Amino acid sequence: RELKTVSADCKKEAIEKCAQWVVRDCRPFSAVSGSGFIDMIKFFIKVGAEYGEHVNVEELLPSPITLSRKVTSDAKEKKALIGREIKSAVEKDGASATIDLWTDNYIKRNFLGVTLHYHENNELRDLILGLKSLDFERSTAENIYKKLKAIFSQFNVEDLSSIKFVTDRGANVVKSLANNIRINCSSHLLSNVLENSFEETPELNMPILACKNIVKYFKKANLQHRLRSSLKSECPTRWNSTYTMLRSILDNWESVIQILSEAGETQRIVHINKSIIQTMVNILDGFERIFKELQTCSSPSLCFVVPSILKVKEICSPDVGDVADIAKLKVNIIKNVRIIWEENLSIWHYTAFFFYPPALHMQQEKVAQIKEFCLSKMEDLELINSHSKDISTTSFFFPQLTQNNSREPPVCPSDEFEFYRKEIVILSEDFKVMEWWNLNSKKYPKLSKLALSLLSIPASSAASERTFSLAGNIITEKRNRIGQQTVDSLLFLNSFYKNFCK
Amino acid sequence: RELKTVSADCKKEAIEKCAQWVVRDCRPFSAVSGSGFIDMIKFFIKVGAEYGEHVNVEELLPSPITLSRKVTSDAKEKKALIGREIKSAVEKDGASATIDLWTDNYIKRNFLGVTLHYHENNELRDLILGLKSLDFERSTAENIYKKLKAIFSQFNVEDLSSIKFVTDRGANVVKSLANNIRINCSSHLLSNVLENSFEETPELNMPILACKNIVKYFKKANLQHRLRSSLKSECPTRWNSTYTMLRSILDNWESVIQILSEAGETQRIVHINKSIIQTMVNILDGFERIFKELQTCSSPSLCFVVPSILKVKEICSPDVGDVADIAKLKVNIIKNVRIIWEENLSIWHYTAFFFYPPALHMQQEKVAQIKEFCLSKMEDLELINSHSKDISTTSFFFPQLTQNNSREPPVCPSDEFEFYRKEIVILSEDFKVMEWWNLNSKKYPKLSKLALSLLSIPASSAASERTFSLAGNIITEKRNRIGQQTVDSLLFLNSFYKNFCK
Amino acid sequence: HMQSRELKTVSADCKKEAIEKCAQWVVRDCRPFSAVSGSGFIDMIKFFIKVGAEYGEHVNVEELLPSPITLSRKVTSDAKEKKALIGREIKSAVEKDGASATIDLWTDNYIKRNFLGVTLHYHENNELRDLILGLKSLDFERSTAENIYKKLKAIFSQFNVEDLSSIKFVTDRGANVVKSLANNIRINCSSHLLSNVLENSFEETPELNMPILACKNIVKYFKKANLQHRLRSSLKSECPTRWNSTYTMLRSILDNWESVIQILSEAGETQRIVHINKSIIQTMVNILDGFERIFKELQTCSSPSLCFVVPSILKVKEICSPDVGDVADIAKLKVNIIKNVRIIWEENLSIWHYTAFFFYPPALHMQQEKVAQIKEFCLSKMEDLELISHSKDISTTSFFFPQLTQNNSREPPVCPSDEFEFYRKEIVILSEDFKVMEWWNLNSKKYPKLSKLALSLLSIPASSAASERTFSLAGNIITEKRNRIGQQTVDSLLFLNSFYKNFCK
DNA sequence: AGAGAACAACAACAA
DNA sequence: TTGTTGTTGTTCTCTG
DNA sequence: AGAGAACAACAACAA
DNA sequence: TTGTTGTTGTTCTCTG
DNA sequence: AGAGAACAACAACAA
DNA sequence: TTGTTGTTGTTCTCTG
DNA sequence: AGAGAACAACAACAA
DNA sequence: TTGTTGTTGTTCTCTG
Ligand code: NA
Ligand code: NA
Ligand code: NA
Repeated sequence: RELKTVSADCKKEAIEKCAQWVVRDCRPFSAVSGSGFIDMIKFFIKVGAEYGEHVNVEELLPSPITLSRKVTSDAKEKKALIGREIKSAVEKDGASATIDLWTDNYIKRNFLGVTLHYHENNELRDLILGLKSLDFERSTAENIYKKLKAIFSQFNVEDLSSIKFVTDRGANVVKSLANNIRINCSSHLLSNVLENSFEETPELNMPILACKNIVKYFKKANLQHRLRSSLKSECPTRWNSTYTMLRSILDNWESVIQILSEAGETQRIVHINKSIIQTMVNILDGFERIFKELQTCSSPSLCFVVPSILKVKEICSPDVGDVADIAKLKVNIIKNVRIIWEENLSIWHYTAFFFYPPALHMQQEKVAQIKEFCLSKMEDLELINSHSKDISTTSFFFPQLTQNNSREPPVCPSDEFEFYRKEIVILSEDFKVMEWWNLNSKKYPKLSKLALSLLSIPASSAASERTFSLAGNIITEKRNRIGQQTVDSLLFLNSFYKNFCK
Repeated sequence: RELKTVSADCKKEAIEKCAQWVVRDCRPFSAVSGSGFIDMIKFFIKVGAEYGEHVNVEELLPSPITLSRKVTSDAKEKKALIGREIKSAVEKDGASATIDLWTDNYIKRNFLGVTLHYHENNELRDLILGLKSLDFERSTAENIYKKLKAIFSQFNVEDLSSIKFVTDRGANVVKSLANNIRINCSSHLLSNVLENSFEETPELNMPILACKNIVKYFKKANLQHRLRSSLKSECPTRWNSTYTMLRSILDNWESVIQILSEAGETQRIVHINKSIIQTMVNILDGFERIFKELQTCSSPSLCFVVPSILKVKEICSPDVGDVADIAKLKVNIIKNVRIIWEENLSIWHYTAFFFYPPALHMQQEKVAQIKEFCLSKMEDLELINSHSKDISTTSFFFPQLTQNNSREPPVCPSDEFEFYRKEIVILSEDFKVMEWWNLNSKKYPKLSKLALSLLSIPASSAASERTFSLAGNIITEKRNRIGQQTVDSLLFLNSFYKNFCK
Repeated sequence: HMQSRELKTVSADCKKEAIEKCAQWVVRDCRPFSAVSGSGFIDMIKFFIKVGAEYGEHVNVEELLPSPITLSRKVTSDAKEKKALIGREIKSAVEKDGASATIDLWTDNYIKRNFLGVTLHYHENNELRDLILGLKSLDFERSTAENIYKKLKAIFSQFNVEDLSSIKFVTDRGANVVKSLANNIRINCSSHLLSNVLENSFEETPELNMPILACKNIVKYFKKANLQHRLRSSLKSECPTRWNSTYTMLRSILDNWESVIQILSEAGETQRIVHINKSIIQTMVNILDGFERIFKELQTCSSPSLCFVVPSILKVKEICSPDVGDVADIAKLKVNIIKNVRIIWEENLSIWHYTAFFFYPPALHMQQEKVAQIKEFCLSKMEDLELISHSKDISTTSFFFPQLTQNNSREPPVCPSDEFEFYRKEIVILSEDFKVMEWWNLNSKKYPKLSKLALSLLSIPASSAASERTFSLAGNIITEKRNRIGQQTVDSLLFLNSFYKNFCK
């Protein structure tokens, strides 16, 4: 168990041999740091010791095609393996899922990505169930539901109703999930607020285009190279696109007013009211933070939506110096937050905020329906159908306090609920909604099940996107022949190893 | 940092050399396992490496008299050193202390032991301030207070009033602390209940004496040696003296009815109603658990007194088969619990129970005075006279919830109190009163100070006793010349190293 | 790795840390300051320096340092090993008719086990061996002669000694023990005898009862009245079990007399001492002071002692010489001490005793009927050990001196009688440093067959002291805390320690 | 309790 | 397999 | 004796 | 001079 | 967010 | 001191 | 060419 | 026979 440190003369040969790998094989330096590579390097030492330095490597080392093959099989195995856990989760109501469509760019195969999210032990699960080619089949509602239904079969989940689905507003997909629980991606929602808000504030158009072109120039004119940080362009498809850009100009201002002057093109930047830029950036900076909190799956997020909404509305509160132009923007963002975001929220959203100990907030009418919803929801999950030395010091002094049985029927729904409402949790820096319910699991038997249930619903389809992101790094320019089956396998295996092994 | 494992040939010589130490020096085998010996063995390796295997040991190794001298000085140093912490503690009201008188048995010097107890960080402090010879000075109230006052000066604590003293009922001592906060040792109290209860239940006398003599015989007749476990005698000065004995007979019954029969003295055991014994043992077993919980200083205890009282009263509840004799006993224990224990409790006691989350219990009149006490107590302690990425996710979404300032004046005493009362903590196996207040420190600013303040008051003078116990292992038959100054030093140093170093 | 006599000194900066680290040990672990002066500790510290140099400071001490149980285990092992090892040297000495032993029963105070201590003494080179062979339990067997013998027989097998007859056993007068040795060589403990004499004596002199008790109560008082703390030395009490009990107590009062008359007066209790005849006190401790010395001479095991028995007896009788101003009381005391010395001590010595005095160079003394018997004995003992053309043809002597008929005798040595007789003709001047042992070792040449017999007697201890001492030792192993240590471990811990003292430098 | 101590009958391991 | 070590958990001890 | 222990009051030093 | 060490010699403890 | 990758300017260390 | 390593924290990239 | 990649459908094996 | 491996040869990718 005492890990042996080797000779510096060996360590020296180690370096050389690895570098050469990276060179001869065109691998990234980070290749050696990969955790999975370490473990394999370990097994090759565990062979060298138990077989001696004269092995027939070439025979020992599997051929690519077997690796691909082990993967595809290994896939079916583990998919099958957790078939139960997932199956339980789904049925006991703690399942949440996100789906989106994506397309590679070599064969242009059209895919459906599906992610599952649930609460186990003290952790929140971030699972990729699969990336299935919709084949070359139109890409209609029906066909989506089908492949959706299909991806779940692999785990042996056949009743999809108890699943809370988080998806963007893609006409096709929303219709596919027309008969199930479907929550609107608040990320996509926010971005819609952002896009419409700007569009209806043409007053801002100029300095944006102005800025747009300060980049366009720098790129074209090949002087980006001296900024320390590049001027980031647009790429409108991305979230908080404007922000990232203005911020790039702002972050570099000095260095740029200067190079445009001495290279005599101050014509470019002089019409740009820097204050307006500075200001839009502040407004927008918060959106960036909200944009990020809503894309997290390693912690609950749905609870943060209503507060994100409160944050926008605060940011957009009219302050005193408010330049005429900014102020119009603010009123617009606000107006859109209501007619676009708020309007597309659901009961889930509100409840989830409610499940965040500092509860005082939605007193208004919301508490009412919230309860009623909670009740309806908890009833459904009620269809789960030597002496005195070695005895707990608690049990010893307060025996009437521990009592009898595994089940605790007396404390009812309405009582647990109204019990919650009495709570008073002080907000602490580190506080974690997830822990706090797992603590009060005891005091809140059936309610805590509901809470961790909502608290696991992702706040947006980020999850799905991220998948496609990933699939991308495997369906590469050179790796282009990789097959659907193979891909889904690779993706799944990688998700699994993360969610299921330490 | 990679600890080198040595040659088995060295490890072999290690053994030999150590054994010889134990033999040649008449040391206990456990001598090598002592943590303090390890650390010194480490420093002798750190010398061997940095000076080589040819050192003049004999000169290097200090003479006893310097060791004694370093100790006595080292003493004054650290005593001085924590002078502040203790001083604070005392003043900010979180100080608790226990004192008792004791006498060695070589010079027959008469001592005063003093222990301090307080709450720091997440820990509870078990401190020996000192063992001072009262000299050969009568041992009157005055002289005690004096040496008491004196022991505190060493730390520079001159105002003793804010100190909550836990002591037995020794006429002299109780008078010495006549003007301070003095709480009655509940251990001593319990034992008084036990002793008087038995005495007033002469019906039990016979089988006890019977039993007493079954030991007396076995000891005298030298057949104890074959029991597996000895028959434990009386030693009345000890707590739960009867119990430990009956239990010894009971635990061995078979093996003894048998040896008394085959060695023809069944006359001895035949008059002993075994059931009565069995029963007294059960009654008494709980007392044993209560006896132990009340002697703990590494966790709060005062909170367990009232519940210990509830436990006795439960144990003594009349059950059905109750033999006439047992039943009288039960009624007596009960009667004494009131006129001896309950009667000698104080407000502290009740409050401390109250400071144990499952609070429902003392609803009756007690809550009233408890509050009033708590208030009075808290008023006294009121005489202590890149942007938006690197900002707490809590602070970001709920800023009105974190607010402004270090101090929180709005939430007042009565509000904090009535705030507590609303709490509902479910009792869990592992639950710890100390943690729970340190958690709610936030929500309960001034109250939590009060709570951890009481929660640190030892429930009995156990602490002091234990000290004398210790002092004993230093003022040994051979070590008899050891001096007062030296002793107190040794004791203190050892307390310190425990409370102040990991 | 065998040299370099110049030893390095350390920086007073490291001397400053060893100081710290050692105190901490003593504090943290609760050991006495004297722990570090220990010889064994030192030899061990050395070995840990030798480890750090040969391995570097970053060693895994925990792994290294053996567990306590591993140590106990070794000790029981090492015991068994060395006990077997010396098995020869001992087997020898016993057979070479020059080994003696002690025996006594002792009982511990935790488990209250009942033990049998056995000490062996003999002479090898210019030294006397004082050795503990064992402390075995009688288990819980009655404690009869049969068992004592059996266990005694048994402790000896451990060294492969199966024949005990040739051993000289000195034992007290325990009803039990004397019977177990009924068929062997048993010499009575002179120390126990002396205490016997002392006790009967005082008892048969009630006259002193009063002043003694009187004194006893002055201590009793000083203790109960917490006054002890003010004299230079504490008043001492009786503890009747102890030897020369009364003396140690009287002496304490005497040495502190002033200090106490003063105290008692200023506390209106002068009623306490006023009846104590200081003169008698004085006198008694003077008589008694001698007994102390005799007592202590009788408990030595490093120098011969059996020879000093007779001289001690002579000394007591000399101290009880009626002198002139002798107070009737004291006088009566003396007469009684003498009476008992004759009927208790002298009455229980045996030939071994006499002979052993005789082997002390200044040999003049028991010229008495004693010498006739002594030779007779020495002859028998030296036998046991033997079981391991005219001008030319006529002696140069028978020609030069014919009228010297004498022939049978043989002056320069030859046989036992001659060696004995040539001993007699000696004249050794008793100088201050004279070591009877050294002298016989030198004249081993001069006296071949006699020096053996002599050194053989001279190694027999004068009393049971060694055995008592053993128990005292056993006492420090079977501590309140260290209670639970089993026979095995104890016998080992004890033996090894003795072995290491007697067989190493 | 909370301190020091030994050991029987374990269970972990190196050879 | 077989010994050697170090683990466990029980049994003492002491202050009342 | 022959074992273990601490310490007041030394006497020796290094600084 | 001054403080720090180690030295001596006395006072305890135990077996009886 | 949550994934892979390189590196400048560090700070830790062995010689 | 002087090099060699491995650390940090910033800068890219991608999915929307 | 001259580089990286995955894979359907082979052909070779060990069992 | 039967499954598991490694083989071939074709289909992609990129510089232009
Ligand atoms: Na291969
Ligand atoms: Na030294
Ligand atoms: Na070890």
